[PDB]
Amino acid sequence: VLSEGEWQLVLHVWAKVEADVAGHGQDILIRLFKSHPETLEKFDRFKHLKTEAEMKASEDLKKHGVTVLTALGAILKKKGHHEAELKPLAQSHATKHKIPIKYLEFISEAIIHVLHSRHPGNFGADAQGAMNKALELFRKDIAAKYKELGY
Ligand code: HEM
Ligand SMILES: O=N[O-]
Repeated sequence: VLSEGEWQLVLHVWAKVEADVAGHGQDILIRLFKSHPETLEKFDRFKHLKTEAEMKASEDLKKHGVTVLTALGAILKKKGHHEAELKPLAQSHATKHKIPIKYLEFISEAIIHVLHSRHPGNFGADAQGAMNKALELFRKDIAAKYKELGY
């Protein structure tokens, strides 16, 4: 359970993302794909990308980056009250896209990394704590739906 103060930190951070959703989302997917090349293989849409330059030049990648972070922002603004929003993402991610829960862990780390990179000296220790808690709750709740379905 996040406190109100912790949810406030999470959403104050999320306000930095919203100032440039496509930039953040692109940087996050690129960090994911380069730190963990197995993840790119899950995207028939993107697996033609070989180099970081190609990824950075992909406008379609930026488009999907907006899709992903739009969904995550909406979830975070629910402050844990997110069953409705989370159900379709569990279903698709478990059963269609076949994304292990481990790879949600990897994207969560990529988020933390990108926030530090883009906001040096402006992503507080408190805020890091709180965002970790928020991302852990997302993964916990997704993972319960995966286990339901045998994945
Ligand atoms: C914060 C975590 C994530 C969020 C919020 C998220 C959100 C979304 C959304 C909204 C879509 C489009 C709707 C849908 O198919 O359900 C999508 C598609 C997809 N996601 Fe994710 N995603 C997350 C993490 C991941 C990860 C880690 C991977 C793979 C390593 C993955 C692989 C995909 C794939 C393959 C599609 C289909 C793309 C296409 O062909 O158009 N997602 N995701
Ligand atoms: O992307 N992991 O830092």
